[PDB]
Amino acid sequence: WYGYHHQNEQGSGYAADQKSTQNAINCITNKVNSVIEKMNTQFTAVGKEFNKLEKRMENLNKKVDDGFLDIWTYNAELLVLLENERTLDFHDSNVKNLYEKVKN
Amino acid sequence: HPVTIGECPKYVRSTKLRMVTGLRNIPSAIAGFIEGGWTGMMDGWYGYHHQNEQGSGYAADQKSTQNAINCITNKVNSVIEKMNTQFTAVGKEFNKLEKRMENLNKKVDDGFLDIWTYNAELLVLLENERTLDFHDSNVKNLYEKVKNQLRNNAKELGNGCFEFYHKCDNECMESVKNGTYDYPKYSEESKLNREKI
Amino acid sequence: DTICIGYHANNSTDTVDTVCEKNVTVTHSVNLLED
Amino acid sequence: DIQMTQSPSSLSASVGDRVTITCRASQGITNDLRWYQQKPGKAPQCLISSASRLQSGVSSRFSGSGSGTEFTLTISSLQPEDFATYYCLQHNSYQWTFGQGTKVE
Amino acid sequence: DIQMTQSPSSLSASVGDRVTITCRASQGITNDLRWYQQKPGKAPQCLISSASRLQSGVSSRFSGSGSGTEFTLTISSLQPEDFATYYCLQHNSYQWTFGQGTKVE
Amino acid sequence: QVQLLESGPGLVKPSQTLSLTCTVSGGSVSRGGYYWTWIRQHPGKGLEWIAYVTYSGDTSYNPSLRGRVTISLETSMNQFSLKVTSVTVADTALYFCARVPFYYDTRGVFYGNAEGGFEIWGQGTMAT
Amino acid sequence: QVQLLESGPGLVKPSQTLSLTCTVSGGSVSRGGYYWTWIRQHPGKGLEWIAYVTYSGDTSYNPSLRGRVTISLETSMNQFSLKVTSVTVADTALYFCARVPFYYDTRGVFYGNAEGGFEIWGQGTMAT
Ligand SMILES: *[C@@H]1O[C@H](CO)[C@@H](O)[C@H](O)[C@H]1NC(C)=O
Ligand SMILES: *[C@@H]1O[C@H](CO)[C@@H](O)[C@H](O)[C@H]1NC(C)=O
Ligand SMILES: *[C@@H]1O[C@H](CO)[C@@H](O)[C@H](O)[C@H]1NC(C)=O
Repeated sequence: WYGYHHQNEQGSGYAADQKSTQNAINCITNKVNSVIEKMNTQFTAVGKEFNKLEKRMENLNKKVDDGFLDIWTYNAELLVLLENERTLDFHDSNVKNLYEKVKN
Repeated sequence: HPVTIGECPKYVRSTKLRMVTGLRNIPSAIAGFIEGGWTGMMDGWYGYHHQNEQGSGYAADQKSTQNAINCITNKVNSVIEKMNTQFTAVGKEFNKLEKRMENLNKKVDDGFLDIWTYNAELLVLLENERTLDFHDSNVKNLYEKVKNQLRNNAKELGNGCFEFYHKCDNECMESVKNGTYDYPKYSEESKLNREKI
Repeated sequence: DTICIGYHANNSTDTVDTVCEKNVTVTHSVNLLED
Repeated sequence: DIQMTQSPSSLSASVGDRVTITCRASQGITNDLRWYQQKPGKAPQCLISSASRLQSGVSSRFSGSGSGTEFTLTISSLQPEDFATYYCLQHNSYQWTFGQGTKVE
Repeated sequence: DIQMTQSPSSLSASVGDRVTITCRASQGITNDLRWYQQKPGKAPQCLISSASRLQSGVSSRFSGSGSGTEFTLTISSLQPEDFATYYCLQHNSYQWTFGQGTKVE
Repeated sequence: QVQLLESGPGLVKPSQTLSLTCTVSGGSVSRGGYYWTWIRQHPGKGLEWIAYVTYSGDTSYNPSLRGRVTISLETSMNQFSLKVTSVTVADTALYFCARVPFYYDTRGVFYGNAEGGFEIWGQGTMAT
Repeated sequence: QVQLLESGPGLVKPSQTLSLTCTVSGGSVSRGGYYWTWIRQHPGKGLEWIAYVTYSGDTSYNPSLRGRVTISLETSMNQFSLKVTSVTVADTALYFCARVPFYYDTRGVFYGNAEGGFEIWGQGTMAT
């Protein structure tokens, strides 16, 4: 992901920085692992049935089932969007900190 | 346990939940923030180490440490304030012919507490990242302030440090540390020492 | 004649969880959880 | 030597009144003023630190404001336990100067 | 030429025992060591890469630690299928040198 | 529960040495982020600042008392002391030791305890 | 399911050319991030590294075998080859070809697939 291109008397070629790419892989794998691990959506196995004189508990059950699924959908989409933004800034800072290392 | 009455903390399914209220602990010819942190710095989070004719010592920057404390306290206060987990006081019982309502009550009790566990853990880890980046930006904005004050009077050694071309006393070192520094006074001596080097 | 910009470090072993990094040793931390 | 001028040096009010104690600075004190309060036969305690911020164990009746040379300490309602001499201490400089002291009565 | 010293070159243990294979480096190998397991009549496979991290398909009994010159490979409990020659390979330099091999028995 | 307790002579002759010490109990004096300060008060007069000391080593004094007094930090015995030379009539005062923190911290994000950020004072000793 | 298949001569005279090839099946050899490595093992002895190649173009060879061997990357036919010149008594060995990845990647954040980050090996061919 990050590296160098040198031009001198002997030759020219691209050389990758394996250490910064490995540390970037070390955060990106942990970001994907945290996004997978942190979601605790509970599984629905059967689906409940109700008769004609239990409309209030039927509407409450659909309210719970369509509220929890919307909350976890929002949580998954927001976590993926925020960590996408943090990844896209992390890579830019990883190139800039490499440029600053070569400058120093 | 989730069932609590009285003035009680909110329940999460967390084993560890710690907020960063400090910098990364990176210990260690005293060089600046590129090499690492200073063990002998104790009176603050951010500061300076001067070496000149009169003496050498560490001096913490109290203003930047105070502003860092001002944001970190508000981060922990907003973590406490934004959690609105509702307290369970009794726990409901159901008979043998109310299994659908029992499973609905267990689904609500095991859904809300999972959601608030996720919310508390996510807020702690996100503001741990924000704290650890905020401290790095606060050291870098201090380095940039000393660079913008010193200009061409100072030779950077890399490693978060400046070597003055001219000669400074404690009052000058103390002047860069304070926000007042006289750049055109030492300009000619910096020009003479820059031409020799 | 040198001045330097550094920061705080001590003997603290408080470990925190960052998203991309685990068990980060920090100088100061607060506990939010009663166990 | 940053000198503190604190006025009024003698003050008298009843229970429920509102007073304002002003401490003035020679040089520029940038939010580095501490407000003190010693009740007779008692060690002094800090009420306001950094010229606006209430200390812990101090009631919300006391308030502080101001920047630079001029600072104010306002007590919203005097109680009978608010019979004390009030001091202002600067710590902008490395030489700290206390005020002369305002004794409410 | 970074020359690799691996001890003990002949090892014998029973089922359930714990052994430790140590590979030593001439120069400084900064977390660039690969641990190999060559079972007779079989191509070698990697157990530990970057001197501490387990590979995929490799059980959690194997573990690696060390930095710089000294590295350790610890098997927590020897099974009968853990009969192989163990090698240490460095790839910090552009010339790679294997260890001479420790055959457990 | 950090408390600052003072031990004084109580009776010194003119042109002598006033040895005052302030013992910190319930906490460490070897903690950075505090001004270990000495405040005197003349009888029937106002508060006067004398000196401070930090664990780093910073030391300051009053301009009226630069050469006469000295302040020391006894790290091993958990106390700090003030020694006044050439004691006169104006040196007879009510002496207070204090722990003035560097930062306003009600949470202990720097201090580590909620009670670290607190300004505590000695009860006072009288020298004549 | 990327597999490495080796074809060797099996019988060469001394002072001749030992041409080996390692055919990559189930994947591409024209993917960056791998060392396409050649490892030999003398019979009744240990492993000895010979050379590697990378789709970038870098090649590294053993200091005992700098001028003798050469390693090439055949991009079009999906294979990489090793050619050994001046074959001697010490050149008979069990030759393995390997794909040593650059990075430890268990999820395919760089590699793109979970099986990209894997170190696969050829089963081995014998030259005499
Ligand atoms: C410090 O700053 C103040 C005001 O910002 C200025 O008057 C003073 O000269 C500066 N330097 C010293 C050594 O006090
Ligand atoms: C650091 O040292 C101090 C010195 O007394 C000690 O009290 C404290 O427990 C130490 N902290 C750790 C994490 O070891
Ligand atoms: C972090 O520390 C805990 C306990 O100390 C341990 O179980 C865990 O494996 C550590 N994780 C890493 C990535 O080191």
